Amino acid sequence: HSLKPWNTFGIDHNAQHIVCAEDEQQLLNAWQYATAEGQPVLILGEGSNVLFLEDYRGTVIINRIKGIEIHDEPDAWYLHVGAGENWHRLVKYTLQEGMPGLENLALIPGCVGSSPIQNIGAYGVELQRVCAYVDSVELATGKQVRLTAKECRFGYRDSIFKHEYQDRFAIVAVGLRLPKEWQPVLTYGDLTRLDPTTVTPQQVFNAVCHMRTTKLPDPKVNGNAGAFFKNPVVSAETAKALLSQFPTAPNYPQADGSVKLAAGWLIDQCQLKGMQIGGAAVHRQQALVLINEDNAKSEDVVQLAHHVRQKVGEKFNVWLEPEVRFIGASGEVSAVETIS
Ligand SMILES: Cc1cc2nc3c(=O)[nH]c(=O)nc-3n(C[C@H](O)[C@H](O)[C@H](O)COP(=O)(O)OP(=O)(O)OC[C@H]3O[C@@H](n4cnc5c(N)ncnc54)[C@H](O)[C@@H]3O)c2cc1C
Ligand SMILES: C=C(O[C@H]1[C@H](O)[C@@H](CO)O[C@H](OP(=O)(O)OP(=O)(O)OC[C@H]2O[C@@H](n3ccc(=O)[nH]c3=O)[C@H](O)[C@@H]2O)[C@@H]1NC(C)=O)C(=O)O
Repeated sequence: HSLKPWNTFGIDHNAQHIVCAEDEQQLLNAWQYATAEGQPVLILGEGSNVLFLEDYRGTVIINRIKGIEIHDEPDAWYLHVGAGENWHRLVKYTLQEGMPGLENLALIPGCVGSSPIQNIGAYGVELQRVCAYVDSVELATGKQVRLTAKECRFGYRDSIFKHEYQDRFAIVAVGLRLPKEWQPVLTYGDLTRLDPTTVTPQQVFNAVCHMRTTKLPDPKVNGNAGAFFKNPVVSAETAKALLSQFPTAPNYPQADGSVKLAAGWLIDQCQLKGMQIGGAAVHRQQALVLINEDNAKSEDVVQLAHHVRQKVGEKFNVWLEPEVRFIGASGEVSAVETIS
């Protein structure tokens, strides 16, 4: 009954049934069975990006469809990875096997199947860079479907799976394309200290993990769902006004003039690091992460997020949007709405 083991935040709520699908038929069957009994279905990888708000009235299917195949192309390696594959383990594997290209995405929690959903990205790379396609099963018809990376409509923490294809499809495999001619991505932060000519894939991996281990909490210590909020993109005008009043604010100008701000900085500037509500707190090494400090209840997390958002809104007139998927009793609910 308990969802606690299934979400990295460690939120304790119940689901009517929790089922581990080792293969597609199992997943599809679990889905058919649950929906036939009129209940909603939720597919999870490692539950590292979800916040259960209350007991879930349906079935939660843990996607454990594993296996990896490697197709050889002159120019690149094509990986067809089961949705249930652990992402970080895949990264180490590819590096181990001499197929670099995933190093900047090292240590990001979750299953490979969930990687396209919010276009996992860090240290200058997003999954859209290496994603060839995504294969899913249309739950209603058992119709397997493939979407090219372009058809996935990848965006900043966004993809078609958060829209048109949410619920209708269960991702069962992800196709990655890793160029045989490796080109390191050293544009982000401390990676700029590395030399393109000398650096090896493992060296990037270590640099990336070093920054990650110093800033981000390990869920096995304190449950968390990573960055709780998306870095907001504001109008050039809002960005101008804000930077004039807060010059040192980290910002990332978009091609169209809008500017992305670092939500973590904004939260931090509100002296929020360490703030806690109930068993939940703002992580002190990366203010963007809300953690399960001491048997946090979901309401503690919701209230804390509300507080953080309000404070940042009142100081900078920038309104943060959660990056974590809020799961209500019958399915996903609006996160912003929940924390408003
Ligand atoms: C410590 C920590 C650090 C993080 N760092 C980063 C980072 O640097 N960059 C980044 O981009 N993200 C980061 N995240 C977020 C997280 O790693 C991603 O959102 C990841 O893709 C979630 O994988 P998951 O398998 O745990 O998905 P889950 O949390 O299990 O599910 C996420 C959502 O996708 C759905 N879904 C999950 N699997 C499937 C499937 N097979 N078919 C259909 N829907 C599915 C779920 O129903 C839900 O809506 C971090 C999280 C944590 C805890
Ligand atoms: C952890 C996640 O993703 C992470 C990802 O690992 C890192 C690195 O690429 O970039 C995002 O954080 P981020 O924008 O805060 O990256 P950071 O480099 O840590 O910091 C950006 C700026 O904010 C500042 N910053 C950040 C947090 C803080 O508490 N204080 C602060 O001042 C930094 O010093 C920096 O100058 C992700 N988030 C989003 C929401 O886009 C996640 O999605 O769960």
